[PDB]
Amino acid sequence: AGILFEDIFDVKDIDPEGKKFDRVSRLHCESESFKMDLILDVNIQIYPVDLGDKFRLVIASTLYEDGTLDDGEYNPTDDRPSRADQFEYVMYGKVYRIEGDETSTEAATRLSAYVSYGGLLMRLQGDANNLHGFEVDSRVYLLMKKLA
Amino acid sequence: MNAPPAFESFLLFEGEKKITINKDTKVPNACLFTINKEDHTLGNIIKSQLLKDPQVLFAGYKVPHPLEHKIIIRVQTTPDYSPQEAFTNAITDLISELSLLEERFRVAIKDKQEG
Amino acid sequence: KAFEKKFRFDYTNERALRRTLQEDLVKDVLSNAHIQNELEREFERMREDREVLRVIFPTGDSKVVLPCNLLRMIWNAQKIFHINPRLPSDLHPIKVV
Amino acid sequence: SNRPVMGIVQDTLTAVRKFTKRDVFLERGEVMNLLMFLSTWDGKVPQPAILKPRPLWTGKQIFSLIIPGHINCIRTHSTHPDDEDSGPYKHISPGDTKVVVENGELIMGILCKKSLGTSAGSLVHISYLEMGHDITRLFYSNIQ
Amino acid sequence: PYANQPTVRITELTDENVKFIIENTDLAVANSIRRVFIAEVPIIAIDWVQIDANSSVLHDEFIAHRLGLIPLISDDIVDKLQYSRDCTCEEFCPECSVEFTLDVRCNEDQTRHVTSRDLISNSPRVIPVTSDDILIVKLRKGQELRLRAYAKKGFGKEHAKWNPTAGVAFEYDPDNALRHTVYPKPEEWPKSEYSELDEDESQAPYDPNGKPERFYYNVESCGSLRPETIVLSALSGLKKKLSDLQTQLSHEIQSDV
Amino acid sequence: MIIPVRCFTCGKIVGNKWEAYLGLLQAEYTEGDALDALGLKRYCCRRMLLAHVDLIEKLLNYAPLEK
Ligand SMILES: [Zn+2]
Ligand SMILES: [Zn+2]
Repeated sequence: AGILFEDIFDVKDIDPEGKKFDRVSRLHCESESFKMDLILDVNIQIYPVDLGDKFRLVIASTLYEDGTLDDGEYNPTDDRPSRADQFEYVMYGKVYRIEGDETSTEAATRLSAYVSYGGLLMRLQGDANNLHGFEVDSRVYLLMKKLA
Repeated sequence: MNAPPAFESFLLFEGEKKITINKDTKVPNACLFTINKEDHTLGNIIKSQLLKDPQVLFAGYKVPHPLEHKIIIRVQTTPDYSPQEAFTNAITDLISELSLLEERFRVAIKDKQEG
Repeated sequence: KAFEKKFRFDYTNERALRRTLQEDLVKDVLSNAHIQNELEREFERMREDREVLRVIFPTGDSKVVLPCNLLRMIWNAQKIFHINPRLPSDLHPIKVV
Repeated sequence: SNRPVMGIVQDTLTAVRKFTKRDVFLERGEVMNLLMFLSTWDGKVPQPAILKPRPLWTGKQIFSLIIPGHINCIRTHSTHPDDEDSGPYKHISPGDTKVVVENGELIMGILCKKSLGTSAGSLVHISYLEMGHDITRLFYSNIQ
Repeated sequence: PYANQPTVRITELTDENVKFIIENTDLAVANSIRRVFIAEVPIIAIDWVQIDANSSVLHDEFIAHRLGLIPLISDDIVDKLQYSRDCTCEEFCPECSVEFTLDVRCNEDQTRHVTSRDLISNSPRVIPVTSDDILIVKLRKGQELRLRAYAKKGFGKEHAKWNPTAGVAFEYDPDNALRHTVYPKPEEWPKSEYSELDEDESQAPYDPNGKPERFYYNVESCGSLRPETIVLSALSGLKKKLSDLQTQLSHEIQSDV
Repeated sequence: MIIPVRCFTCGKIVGNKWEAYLGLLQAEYTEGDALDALGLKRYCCRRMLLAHVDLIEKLLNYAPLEK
């Protein structure tokens, strides 16, 4: 297993305010089902993306997904654990901040997950029931694949 | 008065070894090659050729100081594949590539004149 | 009002304590009157320090020069020990005092 | 003035500013070439920010290796507007302004004289006050 | 883990210029071939100059500098000749050097131009590129210049006098498809002479999967070496350097093991 | 002083092209046309003759030290 979040998002915006980065665009996405707001920075020339694109986003602690730590190292000879390669676009980063709506006595009902993918950021807002798997300073893999 | 002679970029006087092999203790199966009296002409070639090897995990070259004529090449390979063997294979690969390129270029030159 | 809201350590709520402090320490804080008395003494001393600061620093200039950066070092302690803000702490406030 | 006199100046500062932006993606060979100039590198290549379709490290990701030990510092880029802190995207920084370094890793933000330069609370100042003189000297040389 | 197979197409071949394209090879290979074109190609140039009488208005080392930069036909015997350092004889010998003698005195009132044609060599195979005339110094009536020079074998690393080539043009990806350089305004950049796209568009679309290949060359000789022999000698010299590296590496491996 | 051989930037032979350049300027051609006729394409070579000043003629006016 080793899965943290699985959903299909809808690209509603690309350039809300303006374009600040040539090779990197910001995806403002809304989710089906869980109703999970998403903001994500995606390399453009490497992985083109347009408005109204069905893409399946997966958050995973490890790529192997059989339940073993990846020790955070890049080795091209790592084929033998049968890496999850069903996705076109794969990122790697860490959670740097998790915000919430809790106020003293009351618990948080909506959480925001902030992940830095080595410089590219994503914000993920939604109900805490499915977002509690995120922990600060924890390694995260982003998996991306367009849908028809 | 402090200008070094012209033959300090390629010539080896007594004492220097052309290539020096030092192991790297920081990571397994990594080596450091120190090539004396050489420049980017050989270092970039070696770096590019080594990256073609699927068994090479790390490969690169550097000049510690341009006023000195030295190259440090660091090669890291997968287990059961010595980096020295990788360097030897890269050099032999380059020999074959250069011989084949010269052969084809000579054929093309001969074809161009009266052809 | 904000000074008290931020520095009083109101233990009467009994629900915020369960969320910020560990469940074991909440009963110790609430039951023992010595804990509450020492915490109120700490707050009174901090109020006296606030009055001293307001005497020392008119014009309300909070930028001061001090040897060790307490905020950065607290943040370093958070990162070194993998402190999770989302979870209640085991740190007893009287041990802090 | 309890500030560092020494900072990243001239070519290195401009190239850091250009190098740290999000758009900077470096191929495998470029990353290997850059890493050998790191005197404090442990010899372990970090996992690239992008793994598929092709491996691509980022300027911040490589710069995080230069940061010595575990340094925590927060700065703001020169172009950082004052609207970001008030409204939303305070921690998202749409222009990639501000600077956050956690656990000796450049989480986000673009570096400039406000971060690597000679100013109170600069990243190099934090490195000196936290690690020491030798480690900060190595940090300077590695950056350069 | 093995060589890709490069192919060569030659577009233009003259006595002064060679235009060829190397396909299916690494960027570093093409770059080092270009670097060896300038640096590592052996060539014969004047290095040892002795002046007996010099009444010209140019000082002795000025004339020696001008002489050393005069190209010498090295098409054939540059391989036969040996470096003076490696030569067995002390000083200079015919197996390690070529002797040049110049003896000019201006007697007529009209100024006499001392040119490369005045250089007299012991061997007919090396001529200072005179099958106009490279000017050395101008002599007024009453001025005299007599000197003896020896030409050595060297390459571009030592001194630029041993550069066998003029400006070596190197170019890859003329239509910017790899985005190795990003034009802030692509429309104002002139298209390369090797461009493969129509005038309407500026650059080729980005190619994420591409790598530098099909390196366009234009090697212009100085006349000392024929421009095809420049490339042949460059390939041979680079192969020899790599083979020497192989020998030293093998010796080190046996010694260390 | 005198026209220097081996244009500095690339090394192309320009030491033999000064007299021909002067003749071309003297008879018909403009400077650009003369440089094109001499085969000096790269501007590094064209600035080599174009900017040259022949002080060698001025130095030849004085009588030699030895007759
Ligand atoms: Zn000899
Ligand atoms: Zn030129």
